[PDB]
Amino acid sequence: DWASHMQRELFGEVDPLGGQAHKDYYRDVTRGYSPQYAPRNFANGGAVAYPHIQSPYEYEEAAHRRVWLDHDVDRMREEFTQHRASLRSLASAQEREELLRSRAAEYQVANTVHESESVHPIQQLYNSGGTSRSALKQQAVADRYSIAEQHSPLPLTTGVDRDALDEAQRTKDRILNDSFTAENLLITHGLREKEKHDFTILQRTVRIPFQGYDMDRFLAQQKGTPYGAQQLPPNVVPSSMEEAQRTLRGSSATATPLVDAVAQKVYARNTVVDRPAIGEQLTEQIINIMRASRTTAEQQREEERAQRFGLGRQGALVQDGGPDQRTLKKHTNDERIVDAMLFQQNAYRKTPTDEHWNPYIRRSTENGVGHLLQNKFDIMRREDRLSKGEQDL
Amino acid sequence: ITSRGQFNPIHNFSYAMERGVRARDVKAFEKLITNPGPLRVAYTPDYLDWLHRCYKAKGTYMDARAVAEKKFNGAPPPGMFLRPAHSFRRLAGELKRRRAQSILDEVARAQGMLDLFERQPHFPAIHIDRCSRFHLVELFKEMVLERSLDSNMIWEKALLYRAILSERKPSYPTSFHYIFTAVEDTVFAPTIHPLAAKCPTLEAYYYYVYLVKKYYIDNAVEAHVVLRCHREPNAADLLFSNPPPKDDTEIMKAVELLRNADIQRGPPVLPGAYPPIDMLWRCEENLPLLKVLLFGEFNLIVSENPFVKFPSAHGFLTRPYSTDSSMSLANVMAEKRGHLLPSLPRNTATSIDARAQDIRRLQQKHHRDDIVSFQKLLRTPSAFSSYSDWSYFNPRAVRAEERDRLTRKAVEALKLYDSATNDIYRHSFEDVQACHTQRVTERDRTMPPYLPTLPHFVAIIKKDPHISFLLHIGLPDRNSSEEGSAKHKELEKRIYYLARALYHTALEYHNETVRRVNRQKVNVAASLLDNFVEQEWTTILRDKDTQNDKKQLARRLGRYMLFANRSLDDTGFPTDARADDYTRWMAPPS
Amino acid sequence: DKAVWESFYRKTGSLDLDKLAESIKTALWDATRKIRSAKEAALHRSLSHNTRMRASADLKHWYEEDANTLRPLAFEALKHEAATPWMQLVQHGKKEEAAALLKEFEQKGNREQPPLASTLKAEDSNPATIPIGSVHPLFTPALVQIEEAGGGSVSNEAVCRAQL
Amino acid sequence: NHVVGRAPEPVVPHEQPQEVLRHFSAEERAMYEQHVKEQTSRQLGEWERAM
Amino acid sequence: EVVERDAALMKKTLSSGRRLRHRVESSRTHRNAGSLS
Amino acid sequence: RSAANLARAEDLIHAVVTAAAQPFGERRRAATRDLHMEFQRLAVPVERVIVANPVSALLESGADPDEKPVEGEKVNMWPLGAKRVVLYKWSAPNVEKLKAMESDASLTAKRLREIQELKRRGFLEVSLWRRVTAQERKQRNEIVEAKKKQVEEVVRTVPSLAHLHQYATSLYSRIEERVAEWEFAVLLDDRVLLNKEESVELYLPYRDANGELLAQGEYRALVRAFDLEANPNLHPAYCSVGYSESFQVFDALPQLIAQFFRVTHIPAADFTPFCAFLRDAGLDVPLRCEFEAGQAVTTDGDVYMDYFLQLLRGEAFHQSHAQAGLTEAQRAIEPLCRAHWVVHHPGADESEWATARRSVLDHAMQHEREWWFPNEMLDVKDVVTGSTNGLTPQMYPAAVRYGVELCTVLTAEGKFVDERGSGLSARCVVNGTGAAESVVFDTANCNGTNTTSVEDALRVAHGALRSAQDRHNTLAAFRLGPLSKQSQVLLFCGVNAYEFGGKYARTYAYAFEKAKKELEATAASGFMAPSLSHEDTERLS
Amino acid sequence: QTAVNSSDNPMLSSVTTAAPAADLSRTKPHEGTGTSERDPYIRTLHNQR
Amino acid sequence: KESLLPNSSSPFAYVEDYMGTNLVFGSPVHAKESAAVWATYFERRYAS
Repeated sequence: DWASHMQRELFGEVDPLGGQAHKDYYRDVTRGYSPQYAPRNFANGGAVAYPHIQSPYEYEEAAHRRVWLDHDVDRMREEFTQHRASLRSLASAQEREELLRSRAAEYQVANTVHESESVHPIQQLYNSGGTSRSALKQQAVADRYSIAEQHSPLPLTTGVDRDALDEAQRTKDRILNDSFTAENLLITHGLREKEKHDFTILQRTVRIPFQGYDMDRFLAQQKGTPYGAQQLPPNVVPSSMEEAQRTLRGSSATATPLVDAVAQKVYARNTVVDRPAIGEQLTEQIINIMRASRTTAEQQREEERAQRFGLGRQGALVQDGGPDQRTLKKHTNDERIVDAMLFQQNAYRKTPTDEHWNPYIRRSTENGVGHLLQNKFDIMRREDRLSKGEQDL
Repeated sequence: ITSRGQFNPIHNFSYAMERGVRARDVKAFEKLITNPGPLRVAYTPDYLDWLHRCYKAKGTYMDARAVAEKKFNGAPPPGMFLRPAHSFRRLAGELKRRRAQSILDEVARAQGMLDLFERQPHFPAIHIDRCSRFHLVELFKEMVLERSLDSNMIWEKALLYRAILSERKPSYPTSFHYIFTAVEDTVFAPTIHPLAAKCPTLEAYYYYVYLVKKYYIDNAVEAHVVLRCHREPNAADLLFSNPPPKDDTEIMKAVELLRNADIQRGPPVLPGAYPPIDMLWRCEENLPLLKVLLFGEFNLIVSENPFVKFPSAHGFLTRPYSTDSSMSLANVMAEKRGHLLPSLPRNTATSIDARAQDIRRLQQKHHRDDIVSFQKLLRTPSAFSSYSDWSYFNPRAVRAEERDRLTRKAVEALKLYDSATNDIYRHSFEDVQACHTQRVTERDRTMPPYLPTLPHFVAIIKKDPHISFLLHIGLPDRNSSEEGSAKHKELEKRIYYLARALYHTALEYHNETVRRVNRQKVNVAASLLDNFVEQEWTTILRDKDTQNDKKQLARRLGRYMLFANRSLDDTGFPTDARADDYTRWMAPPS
Repeated sequence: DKAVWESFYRKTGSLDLDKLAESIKTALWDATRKIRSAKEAALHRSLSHNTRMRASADLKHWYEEDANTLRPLAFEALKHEAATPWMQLVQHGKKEEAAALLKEFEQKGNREQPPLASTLKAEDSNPATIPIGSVHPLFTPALVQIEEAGGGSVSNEAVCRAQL
Repeated sequence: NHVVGRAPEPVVPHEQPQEVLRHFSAEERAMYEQHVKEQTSRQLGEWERAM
Repeated sequence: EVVERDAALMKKTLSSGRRLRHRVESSRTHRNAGSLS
Repeated sequence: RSAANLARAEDLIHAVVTAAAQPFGERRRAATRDLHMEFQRLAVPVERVIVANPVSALLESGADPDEKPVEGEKVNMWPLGAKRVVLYKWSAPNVEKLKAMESDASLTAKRLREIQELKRRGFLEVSLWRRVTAQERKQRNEIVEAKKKQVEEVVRTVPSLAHLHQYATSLYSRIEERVAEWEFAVLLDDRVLLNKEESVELYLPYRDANGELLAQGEYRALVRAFDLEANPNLHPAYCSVGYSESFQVFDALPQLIAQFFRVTHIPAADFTPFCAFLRDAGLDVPLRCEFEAGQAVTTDGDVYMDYFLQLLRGEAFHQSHAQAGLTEAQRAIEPLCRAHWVVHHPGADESEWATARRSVLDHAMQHEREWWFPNEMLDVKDVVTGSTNGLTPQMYPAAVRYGVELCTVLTAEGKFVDERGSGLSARCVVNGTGAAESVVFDTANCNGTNTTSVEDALRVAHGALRSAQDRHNTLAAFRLGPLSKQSQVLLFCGVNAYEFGGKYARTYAYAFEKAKKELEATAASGFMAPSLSHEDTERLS
Repeated sequence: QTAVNSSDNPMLSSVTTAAPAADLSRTKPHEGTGTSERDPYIRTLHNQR
Repeated sequence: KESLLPNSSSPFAYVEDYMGTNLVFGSPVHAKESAAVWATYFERRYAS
């Protein structure tokens, strides 16, 4: 019954909420600024129930899937014209409802509502307090793109461009290289060792845990499995709507690619700005900002890096006692220490296996197992036994 | 590219200014804005201010660019130099810039047109004084006709508009006066007949007058609400208004006075059927009425939220609030659990009902404040934006999809324009001389031949012998039978999901928080696919010897290695590292 | 062996055409599988017997080329198979026998065998023979300049010039 | 007394908290549901058949 | 120098002032259109 | 100098190959004319083909709605931007069924749906064919012969091209789909659904699209008729055909411009009565065109005549119904599909492409979508700077690998039918590995007797396989083509970026030879490589 | 399950709050990053049969 | 359409220097412009 109402709205070329702000419907970028249902769930509490995008690549991908499904949304539109003219031709309400019924059947509009299936009482509580079947079928709003998604091929191509992919590889390489540097430094100042020893110190106080007289039963009860042993989640005080919405929309806002971010900001600012411009000078403006943006942020990163590892030099270049003069502070990162450390690892080292003339350094599994795999056969074997949950030989 | 509360150009200024035409005075500009062809677009003072300033600035730009190109007979980025003209690369870059800028302009303008016919507040009045039957019929069949699901609804819209007009006459601006020519010109059907099939009855119109008077209808908007809610069983209920509606006595009285004082010039039941819709547009006799209808849509639209006047209808017109409730939880849960599981122990049943009441309280308590703070947060691009988010209700509001397709085309044009920058301008020579000091070395300085890419993984997960077999031979053929197509679809769907998961893990691999969550998407995907593979494998082997056939050729492939337990790193290849370390890297979030 | 297998598919019966399509499709799968297997086996021998690659310790070496990546590529078959003996000859980088065949071309102006078994004989299996241009396909345009004009062997002159 | 003829409660491999699930896309969440539903259905059906 | 120039350019994005907007009169039945006079 | 030589090479090769292609086109068109002549003898004719003037929907104040009396007598001449109504008579059984089912038709959803399906069953294709003077034909023959002479001289000068000719011919005789005065102008409608009324409004555009302006002179409309029951898969030679009598075409704009103004500008009073004047002569001016023309204005408020004319002469506000049935996407990928389909139909006229355009692009957008769609990793935005701007020497091997894998995964289909007279046919779907995803025999075509040995069916499946793998090779060629060529430029002229270019080239070669030598040692050493520390060698030297 | 965080006890005055564990890291077979029980600061369980 | 850029399929026809110069197989305009750009360059070089 509700499905025919939804289809009824997908047929009209007008927005079903009429562009009006509804606290319960997030108009999502990822979805193409479309009115998705996003209620606040108080069973969880304080939380808007809806996907939070954690990476830019998800954004790019969703946009790309829209561009991909363009063709289908279009065939759908020329189909919809036919449909609503065929609706104009119908003089009665019951026959119209029959048409919407059979057609909402056909476009699988009903399949767009995703209901939680969990037979577990607690999961049932989470979903069904705020968000239920009776509720979800009632509040559901279908955009054309979610309908087209069901009948269509699956794109094997993410919207990530050649150059965006270059940017990816370099971002990853940079970050990882910096984290390994950081860790090797934590090992050099010996804070790792101090951490271990301090753990040893803390052990002095603790008791041995009470594991129960019947240990199966105890373990199980602790996990909440047995009958009547189920505990409800601690009740969470709901957080202000402004905070929840800042969480949700702050998520998507962080993920927005450069081009779109700059562009949106530029037009929406161009309405209220002092000396507006249309045509090319607008475009130009954008580009320069974009072209500055990169350089700006890029520059910044380096400075930050030099603060983290203490890169650069301490005094003026020409000091009386030489350029080399430097001071090391107890547990502080300094360029001298980074390059010294790196030197220590590999000095004249030609290859990673240089020392593997020594059988005892050879089979050390510390760095990984990769150098002790020689023939295909052993690698298949290793694969096999890792899949069977056994130990690797 | 468009946002809430943004102006777009609907005028083409560039075509005239390239020919050498320009303006100086305000009056010249006002002479520039006005449309000869029939239609008349009114404006706000604000939009005119902005458009004039933009115009002036375009003057300064085309001027300083034409002057710049006359002196050399745009300005390079800070570290770049201009390639010579008549160089292949420069001509390429300039062609790209030309095309892209063209497309950008076409998009800004088309989005402006969308704004215009969406009846956004900075385009207050679209006047029709100059049109003839061709223009009125085209306008109707593009704007009104094509959008409407209900044909009968159109006549109602027209009549309600006519009653609103005829009743609200004093408060209208002078610019509207012409339309009354049509109002009194309206042709009506003889009271029960050649016009029986052509025109509606007067009685219906007076019913609509009754609606206007009892409900105080000031708008196309409130007219939309009222026209959607009036034919339904809950009518007095739905349309009940914040100022309470008048009693039918006085209303039917002023309707008798109006009707009768209108006879001398020459609880009412909802009216009967109307003539088939086509009549309205294709008959001369109804041309005035038609006119009214158009003047009905493109004007008479004002901001105000109709649900301040009709708070009871907010649930019917647009979705109701989720926080507003229109048995006990334990019983719903017992029903979804079925009879195959033990009934809930009643400790837990009690506690769950307790939670249901507590959450009920939280909902009732936060209902109003959430609304308030949400609008207050929307008043404040920024995290909160849209094509249409506005506080006010617009019945003509445009589909998100039409705007988004424009925006997408626009960003395409934008990357295209930014692409040309490195064709037109070039780095310093000796800088690329020093750039060729360090060669690109196959092994190190080059990026590895395996990047994260979707088809990379889709080829990895299809490379498995069991999956390859299941794909090609194992499943019943995809074209032959229905089970074939079903199976095939699902297997490719699951392979796809798993691939996507692997991919999204591979991009974000460097940061912990994200990788754990992605890795859980993986675990789910793999579990799905593995269950499918195992199931269909069992099907193959059980189904009902002869050399090299299906079942033998299956058994030759050995034991199936699950993708669940598979340890796959950043690059989609089995890991170098020891099992414990990998286990630790991919360990779930907390 | 029609003698045996004919009556399996019936025929007087009417043809199965389900069974037939299945066994065809399956058989082809067996063949393809054999091919990919062969390519990978080649790679495996290569990696197992190479010390300098064993020097850098990488599991990745084993997975960075597989039946997908290695050559021959199936979707490239056409341009290699449909070629004229001349064409094939120059594709694989033997300029000598190509030039010869073209002078002999101007002056005078179900089969079982792979079309490429004509051009490629057991003597072009020897890695000693293979021309520098052809060796690393990815870079073939750029490595073709180091080569001699008419020879397959590296021209010292061109290289000494470039360096000079 | 209560529990005698009943099924064991379904254990879904890789069941997620709401804290992880908040980062799942609409499509991915649809998939997650697919998984859960199929696991639970399978297990309860297995109980029926066995009993 | 190049980085200095781009920084000086991203100082020009924040330097934006607002042109005074012009509010019109709100009526129940329509939208009032004033023009440049 | 080498670069220029390379470019010159490609141009020449393009010429020679095309030259080799045309005769296949000739034999194909001949065979099609033949088979069409066979089918059209026995089948249902389209007897009346009549062009007439459109009839106003608007009624006068006294008239009644029901009649629809006037179809118009006939039309001697058709303006360029004007709509005409074409009337046909097709007595085909489904059309009868439709007239009866509709004239019986107060309404149910059911019969509405039935009527929609019955409409979807048959459809008509309407095109515009132009006659030709002797002069034009002689000038065309002259140009064709000039091209042939150029090709013959370049073929004679550089021998390897004379070889490539034979290569081309033998390739086409493999790839090609085997088949067993007036000249086409514009395609007015790809798909016309069935009516009871047997009439369609068609708008003739100003531009037939290769992008060209349209000629004047004698045209007659050609109507093709396809019922999907007798002809599934839409074979071009099976269809019913009829011709309208000659009428003439020209562009009516300058005559009416000259008539109204007795022309750079228009004053703004006259604009709306001018457009009215145009619609009165039969021309089609939409409301949007009027408006936006009007929105570009002189200081006097004047509409530029060339701007309005430009808007009237272009695809924005109105299109031929053939081009209104295709998506932005289809129109955006159409040149590629053209090129490909042209390879598999070697030397086809724009006539054929007009007929098969719809089916080709639709099948493409459904089943092939991955191949044809713009791929940000694989694609080339710009041919000139492609090697420079979009493709980095760093991202090159990753790019190539990407191409490989994407073609490895994707799928191609191919079809085959028995030439030996039994209607046995096969369809095959194939991977990037040359592997078979699906094989299916279709017994619907053939006679009920079905006497066929397993041998014949094996040959059938063979041919089907062959075609399929081929379709995949061509598809692959097009998907991986552009980036491969710009790769070639990058690597060839950019050598001085890489390690094997310039001063280090000599190193590379050195290494290379060492490797060969080294390999031989490993062949002699039993495939246990000698010491990396070289402790094995006998001499210090 | 113990936090290495700084404690206010007199005898625990030597304890310094630890940095979080190194994320993608390859340990020595006798150790761990000390995150969990599954991954101790000192590995007691032998890896042999 | 009408632009100044050679008509060819092969990308190899559009090949030039990084400074945007062609001293071979360039049009007369391209030729002069290029030779003059280069002249400018070496002028400033040997001057300094």
